[PDB]
Amino acid sequence: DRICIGYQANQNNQTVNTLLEQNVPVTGAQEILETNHNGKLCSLNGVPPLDLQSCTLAGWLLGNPNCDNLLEAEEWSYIKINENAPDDLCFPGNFENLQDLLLEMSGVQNFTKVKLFNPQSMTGVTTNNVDQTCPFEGKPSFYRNLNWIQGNSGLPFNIEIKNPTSNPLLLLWGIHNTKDAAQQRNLYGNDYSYTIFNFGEKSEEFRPDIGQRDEIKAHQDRIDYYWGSLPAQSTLRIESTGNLIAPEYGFYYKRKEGKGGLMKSKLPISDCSTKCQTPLGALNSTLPFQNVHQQTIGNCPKYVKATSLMLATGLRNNP
Amino acid sequence: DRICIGYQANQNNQTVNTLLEQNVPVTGAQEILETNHNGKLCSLNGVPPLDLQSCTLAGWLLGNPNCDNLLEAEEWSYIKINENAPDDLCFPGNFENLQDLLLEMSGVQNFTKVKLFNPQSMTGVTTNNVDQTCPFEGKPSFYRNLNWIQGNSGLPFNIEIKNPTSNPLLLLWGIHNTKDAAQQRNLYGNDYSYTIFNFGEKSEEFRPDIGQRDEIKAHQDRIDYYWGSLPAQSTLRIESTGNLIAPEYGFYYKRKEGKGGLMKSKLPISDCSTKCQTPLGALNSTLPFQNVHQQTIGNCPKYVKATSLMLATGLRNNP
Amino acid sequence: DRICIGYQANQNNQTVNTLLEQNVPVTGAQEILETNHNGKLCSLNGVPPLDLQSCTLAGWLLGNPNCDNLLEAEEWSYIKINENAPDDLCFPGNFENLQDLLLEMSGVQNFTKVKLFNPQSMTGVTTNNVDQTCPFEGKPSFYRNLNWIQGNSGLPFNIEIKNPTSNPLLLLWGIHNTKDAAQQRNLYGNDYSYTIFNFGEKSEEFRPDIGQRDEIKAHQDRIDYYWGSLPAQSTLRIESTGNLIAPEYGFYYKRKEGKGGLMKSKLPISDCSTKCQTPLGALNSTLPFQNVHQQTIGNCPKYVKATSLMLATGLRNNP
Amino acid sequence: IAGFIEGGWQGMIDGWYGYHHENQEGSGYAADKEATQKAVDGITNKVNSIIDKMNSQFESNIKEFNRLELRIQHLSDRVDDALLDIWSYNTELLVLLENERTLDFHDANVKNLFEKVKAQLKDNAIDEGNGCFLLLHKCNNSCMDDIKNGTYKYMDYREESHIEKQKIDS
Amino acid sequence: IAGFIEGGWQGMIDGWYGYHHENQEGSGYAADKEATQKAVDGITNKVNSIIDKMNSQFESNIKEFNRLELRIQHLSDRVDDALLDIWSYNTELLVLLENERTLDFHDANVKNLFEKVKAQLKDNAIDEGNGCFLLLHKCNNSCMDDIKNGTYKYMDYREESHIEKQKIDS
Amino acid sequence: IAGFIEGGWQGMIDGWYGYHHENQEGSGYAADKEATQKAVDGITNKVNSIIDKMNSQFESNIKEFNRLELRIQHLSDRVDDALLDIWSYNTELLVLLENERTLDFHDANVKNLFEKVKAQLKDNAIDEGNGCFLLLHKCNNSCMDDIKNGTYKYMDYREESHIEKQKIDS
Ligand SMILES: *[C@@H]1O[C@H](CO[C@@H]2O[C@@H](C)[C@@H](O)[C@@H](O)[C@@H]2O)[C@@H](O)[C@H](O)[C@H]1NC(C)=O
Ligand SMILES: *[C@@H]1O[C@H](CO[C@@H]2O[C@@H](C)[C@@H](O)[C@@H](O)[C@@H]2O)[C@@H](O)[C@H](O)[C@H]1NC(C)=O
Ligand SMILES: *[C@@H]1O[C@H](CO[C@@H]2O[C@@H](C)[C@@H](O)[C@@H](O)[C@@H]2O)[C@@H](O)[C@H](O)[C@H]1NC(C)=O
Repeated sequence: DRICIGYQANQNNQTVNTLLEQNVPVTGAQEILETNHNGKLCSLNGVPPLDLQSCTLAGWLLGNPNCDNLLEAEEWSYIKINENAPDDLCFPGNFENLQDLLLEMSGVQNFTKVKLFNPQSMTGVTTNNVDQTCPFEGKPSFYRNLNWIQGNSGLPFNIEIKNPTSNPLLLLWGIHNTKDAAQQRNLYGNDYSYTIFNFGEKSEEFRPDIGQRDEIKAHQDRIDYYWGSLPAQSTLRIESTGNLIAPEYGFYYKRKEGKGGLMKSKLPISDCSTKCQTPLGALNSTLPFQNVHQQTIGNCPKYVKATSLMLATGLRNNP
Repeated sequence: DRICIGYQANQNNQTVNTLLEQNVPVTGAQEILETNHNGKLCSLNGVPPLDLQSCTLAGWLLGNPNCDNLLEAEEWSYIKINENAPDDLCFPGNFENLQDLLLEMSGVQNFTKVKLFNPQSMTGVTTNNVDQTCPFEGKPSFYRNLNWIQGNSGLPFNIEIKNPTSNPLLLLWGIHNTKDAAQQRNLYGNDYSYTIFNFGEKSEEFRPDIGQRDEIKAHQDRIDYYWGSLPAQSTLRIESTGNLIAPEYGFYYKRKEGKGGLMKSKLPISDCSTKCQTPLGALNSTLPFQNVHQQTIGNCPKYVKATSLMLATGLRNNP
Repeated sequence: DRICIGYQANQNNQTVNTLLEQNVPVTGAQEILETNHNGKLCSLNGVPPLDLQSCTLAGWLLGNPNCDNLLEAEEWSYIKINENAPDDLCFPGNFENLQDLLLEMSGVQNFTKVKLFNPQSMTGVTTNNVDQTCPFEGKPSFYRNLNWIQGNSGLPFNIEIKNPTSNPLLLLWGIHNTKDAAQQRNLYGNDYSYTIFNFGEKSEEFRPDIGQRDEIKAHQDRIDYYWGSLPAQSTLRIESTGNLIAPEYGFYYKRKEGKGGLMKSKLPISDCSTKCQTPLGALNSTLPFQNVHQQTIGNCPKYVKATSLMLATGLRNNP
Repeated sequence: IAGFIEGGWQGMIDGWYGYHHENQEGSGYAADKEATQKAVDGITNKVNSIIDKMNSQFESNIKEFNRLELRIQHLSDRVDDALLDIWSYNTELLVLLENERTLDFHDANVKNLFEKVKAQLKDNAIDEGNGCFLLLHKCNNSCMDDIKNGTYKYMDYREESHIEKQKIDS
Repeated sequence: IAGFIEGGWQGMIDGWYGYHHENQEGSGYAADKEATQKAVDGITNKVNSIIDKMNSQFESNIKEFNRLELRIQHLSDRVDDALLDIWSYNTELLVLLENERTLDFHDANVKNLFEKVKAQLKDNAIDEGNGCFLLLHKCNNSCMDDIKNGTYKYMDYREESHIEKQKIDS
Repeated sequence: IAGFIEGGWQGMIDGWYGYHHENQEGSGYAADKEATQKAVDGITNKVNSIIDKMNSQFESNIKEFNRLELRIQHLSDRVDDALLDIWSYNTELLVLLENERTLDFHDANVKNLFEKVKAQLKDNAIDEGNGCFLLLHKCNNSCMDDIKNGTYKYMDYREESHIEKQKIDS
């Protein structure tokens, strides 16, 4: 007559590592490292990404005639970035401070186009000037959101824009860099011009950079494209005597602090939702670590270079 | 007749957490997380902060007529920042590179105002010109530390500044941006001017940005404000033919490496001293962690998001 | 008749620290903190550093006449930096964006000088102009890699550079900043000039900054030195009507991602090789921590401020 | 046949720790429910703490278009490596250490069973030293059950046991 | 009445670990000063190491005025989160683990007392298995004191004890 | 003369854990090869894991020429301190904790030897409580060797031992 004290052993084939031994068989264990995605770009806590498809972000905001599609996305949780999107700047030129503009627009909340002035209030000037290089419907046109102003005979003109909101106001405009003095006098009626932005006491004077560039799309002149954000309850006063392509429409917006982001991904947008997103797909992030991708957006398990992390829960499985 | 082996139990109501159990009662334990401030802005290892009260840092250094108060703070361990301080730039304009200037002046050691040249040595020019927009005592004046030079009839003039010290020399100056050519010729006797800073071989050419801004404080012209630091045993040579508001006084200084900082706080300066300072107050930093504030200055416990961290020291308190 | 159970004790004098005790004697232990260098600057995984000796990096790339020595280092794993190297810019001026250029050239793989155009193809202009301030052999000369172009009578001239490679192309050039209008008309035949770089649609217009600086090396004019990298399969078109010191030779290169670096060290280059390099010397980096230097290049043990870290391996040595 | 000293039992399928008994009426395995359940609560607590306590901040990362600004590039790249080294090394060792403890925990738990039983039997049984006890008296099912319930009475079998001891001695 | 197995004693107010004794002259608690003191030195060392070893660098932080430069903003903000995650998670688990060990340390210490006593008494006492010993001989204060000093003499009470054993057997 | 309880032995020079024996033919030390070897494999594993698992990223650092851009300077300087605090504090405590465990490991290993021997001898020997056993029968070299091999036979010395017990009792 005997009685013995013993413990469970089992058919389980999992092994684990410890300080003192390698690959010790156990009756049970738990993976604490997430190692698979879902291969889709998803909305993020139910807020979807911005999908510009064939347009650039700059093209879209300027109001390129080819971007006249996606609906007024009132909000977005991050931006799907396209590296080669055909529809960008129709009139050739430079865009000043794109990277900061992308960071500003990376995740935003209320986003509404707004009119900033009437060109048909203006006197002794021509407005809505047009070019072949930005065509609407076979007919020459221009950016939806900018107004090209000309023919002021070297005389000054003005525009007050206001932001009456408790939220910022995004502005885009351009300076026309003419090909020689001959064209400078033709359009604006002088050899040289100036444009001044007044933000109360602060000021900026833009002058055009005259001279002939390479011919591109039949043009040897260029436009330099600018953006700025105008703060809550705030006014700017612009005076120019030429070369200003003025800001007709802007956008009220609100940025979220832990701000969205920028994703370069081959994958297409999906109906699905997640808390954590990578260029490779989305993650079940209830686990504390992951080895899928270093570049993530959201609430994410930490990235580690392990191939797995088994926590023992059971007992040494020696039958 | 018996003898038993046993252990202490107690009236202590502290509990602690462990890997295997939640809230286990113990006979004694220790908080290792600091969780309270003192609600004051203090000096830091006995070196006090810089308190500009109603002046801006720019206003102060330029020598605004309204800043003519705080004593020559020979040193400071960080800066109390005011967001709306009335006394800033009296003559309207732009300040170039404020954020770097704040970082430079964030914690400094020996700080002495020094004269850089005599205006009354100069010939064929008027000096000490004055304006209503920077008034002394109802009478019009100008910045204490800058000298406005005019009336040179388009002819060049010069200024060597020297730093003979083994420590840096802080410089402030301005360029007058005139409202039109008419005023350009009135003051400086030409259509256009140039000002050149020579630091041995290196050089900088400033030209004014002519044109009319918004009228502010009765002015449609502006000044652009600049700063620079001149290194030990070093010389600059300035030549200008106009539009230079010159640097008359500067400051020798020495920056501390683990440099002070910038504090936005509502609290007022206090007589008290500490090793660690936050916008919420100061910290008894003999503990290794704290949960008061993420933004600290000095020798500080690490910030964690725990509500407390109890180390058990005693025994399981099961009576 | 007895039998006892016991353990080893020993003559070993090492002690170790633990949670519960200080300096407990043990029969054996292991240092896991590396604490000595080899006092030499070494090549890094068999790729040596760049050693410019008496030249500056700028001097070298421009093709200063005094740098005409080191062989075409086809590659290097990092740069030994000299703080006072005499041979830098022979014609006095400014170098624009040095820190980014140093970062770009910090570790590179295939590095071959390449010709970008023929000056003797050009018409109605003089090329290869020369100065005393950049002497070859007592006779006046100019930078090897730049060509100074003059005497165009205010008429425009052109240069296409191509990068036909699948790797970047490094470019250096200069803009001549003339001392007054008199010299402007003498050299280039006009009061004012322009130079335009066209990178497809993108463009840059350089204009010279006229006026007299301090006289240095018999000169009151200056040159501003520029660099740029031209991407794979890419073209720039340059048009200028003056003041361009043009780019005659460039360099194909390939940057390594975990890029080399910049080392300030007093030590001289050595034949030796290592995986981890510091300003103090190289490290046997098979250990996980080191306390030699915070600033390292390569595959390095982590820096900690401990004086040693003894792991116990043996037993409590109580005889 | 043998106890924990020689390994674990395929046969016991209703818990972690328990007994194997041998008598005239037969034999069988029985898990000690109380001691098993206590260990399960604890291990679950450990695992849940290691998982649930990782509640991380909203991050977002940038893979840019940028031989444009560099100094920030390089700083961002150095920071990503630094973080990577930290989490990889620490959490590798964390798993190694925590696993060690878990296994020790189970060993400690099993020995406790043995010690609790041994203390009841004293010299009414012979410690075979392999995790089994040879009883010096006959043991029916109620006897065995008393040991498993911790209610075995030392006095009540003392006399039958002492005779058997002296028989061994002769 | 009962020993460590059933819990700790309200009554013992002069230290961590000790004894409760029962005889004809009376009863009382007595802390084992040497074993208590040794544990206190050690726990203090642990706590002090966890506190004193945090000797941190002079830092300073920036809450700026700045939709001006951004790329650096965003990098600074990502870095603050990263650090926060590191310290929060690691130091949470640190406290959890260190607390576990401390409690094990105290359990190990108490069992050692019991084992040290048991080894002196051998079969002159009966291990009741609840942390108490029933002595098989009469034990005056000097007897009890000898056990607490570790100087109890096995031989000197052997004979009185053996008779009592055989009485149990009858 | 005395066992592990009073400390370790200068004399034993061929391993970590072992025995000291005393009989008529003489005396001597002998390391338990199997138990030593097992512990060595394990400690080597621990040390190697702590060393080999640190496989770090290609880094590089900058000590610049730079009262030029500052905001990045300051950020880079704050980051270097942050990393420094992390590694210094964590790895200090890591060494402290790991050292603690190593020593416990060795203590646990030695007690196991004692427990394994004790379980073979039972009442054929008297636990002196200092890590030595006093045998109640005469023990030649083959007897001693059987204990060290774990093959000592309890039954075969039972009778000689029991007489000696009752002699003690008289
Ligand atoms: C801005 O938007 C917040 C969220 O709006 C809701 O979700 C988005 C995606 C839309 O579907 C919208 O129509 C929903 O109402 C609002 O909570 C908030 O009111 C808005 N704030 C302002 C100032 O417009
Ligand atoms: C600069 O200042 C250092 C500290 O000065 C002392 O403390 C400050 C707050 C003042 O009260 C001052 O009068 C004290 O002497 C000096 O150690 C050092 O001499 C000074 N160095 C130079 C180059 O001026
Ligand atoms: C560039 O260089 C790579 C490495 O080249 C080898 O090592 C260097 C240090 C030289 O000694 C060189 O002559 C050796 O071949 C090559 O693997 C690779 O072919 C090269 N790639 C290109 C595109 O040129």
